[PDB]
Amino acid sequence: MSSPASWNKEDFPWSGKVKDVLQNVFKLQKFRPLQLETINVTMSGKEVFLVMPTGGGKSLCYQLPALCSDGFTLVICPLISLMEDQLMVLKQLGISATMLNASSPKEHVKWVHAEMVNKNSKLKLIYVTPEKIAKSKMFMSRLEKAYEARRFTRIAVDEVHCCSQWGHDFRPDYKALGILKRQFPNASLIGLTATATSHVLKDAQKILCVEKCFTFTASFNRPNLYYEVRQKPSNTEDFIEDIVKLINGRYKGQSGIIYCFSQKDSEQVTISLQKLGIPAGAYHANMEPEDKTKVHRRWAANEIQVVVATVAFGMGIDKPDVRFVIHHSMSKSMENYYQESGRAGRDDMKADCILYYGFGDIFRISSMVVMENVGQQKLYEMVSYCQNINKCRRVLIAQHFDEVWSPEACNKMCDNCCKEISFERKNVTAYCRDLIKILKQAEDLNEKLTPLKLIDSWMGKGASKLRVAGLAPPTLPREDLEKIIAHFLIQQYLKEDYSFTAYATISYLKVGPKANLLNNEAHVITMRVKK
Ligand SMILES: Nc1ncnc2c1ncn2[C@@H]1O[C@H](COP(=O)(O)OP(=O)(O)O)[C@@H](O)[C@H]1O
Ligand SMILES: [Mg+2]
Ligand SMILES: [Zn+2]
Repeated sequence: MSSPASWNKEDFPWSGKVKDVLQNVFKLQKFRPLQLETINVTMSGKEVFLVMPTGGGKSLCYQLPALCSDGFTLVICPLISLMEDQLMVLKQLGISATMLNASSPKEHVKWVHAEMVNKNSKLKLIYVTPEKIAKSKMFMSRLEKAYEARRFTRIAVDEVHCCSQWGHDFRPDYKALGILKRQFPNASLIGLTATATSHVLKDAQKILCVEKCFTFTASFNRPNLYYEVRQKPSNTEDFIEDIVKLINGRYKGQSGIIYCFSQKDSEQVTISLQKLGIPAGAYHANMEPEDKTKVHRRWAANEIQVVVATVAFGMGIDKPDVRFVIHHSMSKSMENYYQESGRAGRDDMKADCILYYGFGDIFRISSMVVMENVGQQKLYEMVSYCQNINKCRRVLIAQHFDEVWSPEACNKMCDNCCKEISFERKNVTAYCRDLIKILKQAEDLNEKLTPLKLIDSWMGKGASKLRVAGLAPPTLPREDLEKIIAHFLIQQYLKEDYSFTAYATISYLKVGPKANLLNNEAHVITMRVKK
């Protein structure tokens, strides 16, 4: 990645206008890190790639230059919901911008087509789907003339990782985008993404034919964020009571976000918060634009304290003063978790990131990500993070962001650095052999054991048929039995198997690949616990 220090200056020719447009049109007082550098590179007509976390402020880096340049900037965007999110903001600021998608009405397409070639048009930003480049003969016809008229002057590729089929949410239509820079070279190109992997970034640059490219990356470390993991109560009505007690005891009246696994969870959580006296409001990526705005302003007016989020792709939410982010369930991955929790403490004042870990969420999420070849591997990394008690949470998160994360000290800004505990290891070897005897007897009976069934059989309950004759129940509190089973799962003395029913995927436990090690009595399985 390039060094941006040589660009962090306000003595370029356009600096006076950029400063003007920032304060008087966008109503912002200061640039966030790498905003001015990226803007300066684009304004000199050079290619730049900006790696910046979600909610960092990447949009400004192509919106502002559009307003300080002639003609319009073409913004390639993967979803209509993202385009609408942008046009909502641009409308309130007084900026003329529009969008084009496959469904857009005849009257609107003819208007945009005319404005593109109209030398006197106010249109500064045209958002399109990659289908408008790949599969629309006429739009490319209007771009070629707009380039002829010196009006098509910049290209912005939002979520530029999508150009690589290695990067998440890849669109095949993004591979066609290389024609823009190749054939319309005087249009400068800026690529925005939150994903740091150098392989997806260098592949994207080849695809876009922009290999002569400045790459700027932000510090992904957010030192003002406090990371914490809490145990999730089995009873969901019990659970939201604890959430309300936590919000009232720590963040009374402060705005916050709650992330939920599902949309049904999202709205159920919303109404249970409203009944218990927390003004809440649900937000979803595919909501209609006029709904999204009301959630935002009601949030801004503090008519709703908490916004209940839905975590999957296309999130709107960002507010600068979010004091807490609660994850109702763990994320699908560490990379997802960092980004989602990262919406806290924009204002650079202290904010908390609360992750609620539940034994049952291991199998609920695992079953949902069956069709992602690495889904289970990424989820187990999240579980291991939840299970960790002896390491700084910031160290664990940083290991997923090698290139983009500073060694900078945590300074007691995570629960593991603040809690004054010591640890000891305990033997769990005989527990594992008990579980394997139960799982092989179930295998002899042609029976598949869910986690619930296995614990029951282990404790001496459930179907007598699945109980092993001589097994003495472990007589530990059920939460410790759950911690034991999850440890064996992550360590692969047990593994997950799946059943597909008419409406759901159901996870089952089976003997794991490392259980052979217990045939040698020398092998000892241990767990780290709190002393
Ligand atoms: N220099 C700045 N000062 C204050 N707020 C900013 C600045 N730049 C961006 N923002 C705000 O940050 C929020 C998220 O910006 P956005 O461009 O959506 O981030 P990204 O696209 O990187 O996810 C927006 O509400 C925007 O107004
Ligand atoms: Mg964005
Ligand atoms: Zn720490």
